[PDB]
Amino acid sequence: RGLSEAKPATPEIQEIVDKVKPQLEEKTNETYGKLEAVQYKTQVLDTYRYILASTNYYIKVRAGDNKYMHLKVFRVLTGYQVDKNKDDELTGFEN
Repeated sequence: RGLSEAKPATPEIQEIVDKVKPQLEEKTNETYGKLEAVQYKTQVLDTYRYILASTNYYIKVRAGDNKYMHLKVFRVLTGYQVDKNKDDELTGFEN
């Protein structure tokens, strides 16, 4: 269950964070206007050869000025860490 290398984020990662934002807000009881999705890492759990599914995303989202969060999305939000800084490496954590 090794983690991928830190890759720059893409529009699909941005849409992933946009679609899991309601779950994040329901879990934190706080509304977020924009999550910029700075970077992301991937974690393969089972086998899907080319690419379709069976993966965990660890996305560093920028919520605001000096306000970053780390999201763990399976697309169901399985985890999150609040109050992270820009240079914090994305690491795996229990859900």
